[PDB]
Amino acid sequence: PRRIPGTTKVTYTNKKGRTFSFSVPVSELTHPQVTLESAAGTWREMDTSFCELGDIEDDM
Amino acid sequence: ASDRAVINAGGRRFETLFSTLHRYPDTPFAQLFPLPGRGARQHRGREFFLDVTPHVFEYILGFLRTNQLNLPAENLQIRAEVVYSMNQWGLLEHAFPPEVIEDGEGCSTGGAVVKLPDVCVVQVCDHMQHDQGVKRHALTITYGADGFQLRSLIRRVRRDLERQLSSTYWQCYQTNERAAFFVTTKVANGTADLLTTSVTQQLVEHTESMGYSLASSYVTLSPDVVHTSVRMLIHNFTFRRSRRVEVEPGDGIALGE
Amino acid sequence: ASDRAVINAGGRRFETLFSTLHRYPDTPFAQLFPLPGRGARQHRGREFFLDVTPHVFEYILGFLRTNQLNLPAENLQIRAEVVYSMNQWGLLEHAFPPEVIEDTGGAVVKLPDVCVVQVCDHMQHDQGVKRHALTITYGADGFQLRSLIRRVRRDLERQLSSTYWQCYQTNERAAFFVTTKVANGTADLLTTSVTQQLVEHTESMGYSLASSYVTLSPDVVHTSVRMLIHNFTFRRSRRVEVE
Repeated sequence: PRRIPGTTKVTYTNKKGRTFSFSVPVSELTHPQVTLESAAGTWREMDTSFCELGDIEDDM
Repeated sequence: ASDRAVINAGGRRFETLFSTLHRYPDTPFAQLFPLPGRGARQHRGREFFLDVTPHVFEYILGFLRTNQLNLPAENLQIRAEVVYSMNQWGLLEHAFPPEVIEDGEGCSTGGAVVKLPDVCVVQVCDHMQHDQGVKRHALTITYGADGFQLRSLIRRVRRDLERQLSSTYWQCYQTNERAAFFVTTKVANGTADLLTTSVTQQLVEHTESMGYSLASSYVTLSPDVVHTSVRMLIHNFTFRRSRRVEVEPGDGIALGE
Repeated sequence: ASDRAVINAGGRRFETLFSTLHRYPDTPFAQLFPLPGRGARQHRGREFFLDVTPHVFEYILGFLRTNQLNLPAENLQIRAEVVYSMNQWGLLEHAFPPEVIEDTGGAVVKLPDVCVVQVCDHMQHDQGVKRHALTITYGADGFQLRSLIRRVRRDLERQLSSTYWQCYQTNERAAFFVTTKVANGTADLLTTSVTQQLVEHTESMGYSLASSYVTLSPDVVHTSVRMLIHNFTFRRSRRVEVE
């Protein structure tokens, strides 16, 4: 298990031109966003080619 | 001595050396008043006056002898004053310096990136039915936003309930990014008090470890709308995110334009 | 040497510049401090006496030096003294300016320092299905209900489709959110997310949550309308300007 660092640094430039770091509390996701109806295409599918059914067009 | 300077900010006297304020000489802070030139005119010390609060200058001058800046979390007013004073003086870029490293980025061990909000409402609702006169619990934990680690929260709930829950079978798993679930078969009265306490204990321990603090809570108990005998005990907690020790994007309004 | 002025308020000595108290000349706070007149009589510095609290005067003088304000929420007696002292000295209208809305142009509104939000959820049941009629109602005018529904809808496109819920605006201070044909588990996702979007939208206006207290219909017989009345109390402690 890899622990989330929690804080992240982003670069912000002022009106004069001085750059510094905004520290943002940021956590990562854990569960996939499957509730969307759109399908990305990248998910691990289940193999079902070994199963024997009544398909006479296929082989045993 | 000639190295010491008597600086009076807001009516309070401070004494410090010349190398303390000139630790960053290129900044507009130490450039706009001549520390070494006034030491040749006045033999004892240089007398300068500032228009800042003395409690705010303690954080800025205390930073210059330490190279460490810690913004106040409990006092939101002084936190707004340190950010504005170090922005107009050009001194905040050396306290929190920018640094980006492409070679240390590791996306293979990380999921998608979301931002934690400043407030967090958590709803803990279990539905208590009567299975042959004995209570059964179907418990649901719901968060208000994404990012909160539910998989690590569930195993903390799961480890505590292996010693305290006496039933036939029970599960605990994650159903959504913001939702978790728990079912039990015919729990007793005294074991249900161990169930409601241990789940609400490990939940608020998980949110304090995330960097939040409890603002308010709420408990209610009411029957279901459709079914009469189905009870609904809802523990609703509200968590306020603690202020970070460094600067935040929420302090951007206090930066000054 | 001559530009600094000594302020003694409540047994505590304060020293600050001349132009900071005269940053706003039209305010009555600058009129009661004759800074060029007191510097002419006493050539060293001006000596003024006030009966205000020293902790309260640090917020008022801190606003004149740094153009920011954060009112303390942990102490209501200190915070109510700061707002009252800035009202009798005429400093609140420059700290909390009136807002400008473009609907026709008419821009005059004063946001309340204490506002209440009443969130009433109507749970009904007819022919095996159940529905929710959530009614969000703000206290006074000046708030932006157009942007809250934008935050409510955008946080709900990922969770559910537009068929099972509808959210629109009925009044300038009242918002409506209906919910039909949802499961038991996903109903807690909607009520917690709207409550999540309700608080941080008020935080984007410059307020702070004081307390929350909810009631619910404790009847065991069948009722045609069950009511979940969530009440919020917000206190204005800052100002938020986007860009």
